[PDB]
Amino acid sequence: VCGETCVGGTCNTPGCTCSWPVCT
Repeated sequence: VCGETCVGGTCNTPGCTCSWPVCT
């Protein structure tokens, strides 16, 4: 939904958690 990846264990989108390669 955030269209972001957290492959580095990090998400820029605040209202988004992280599975691994995608910020939920």
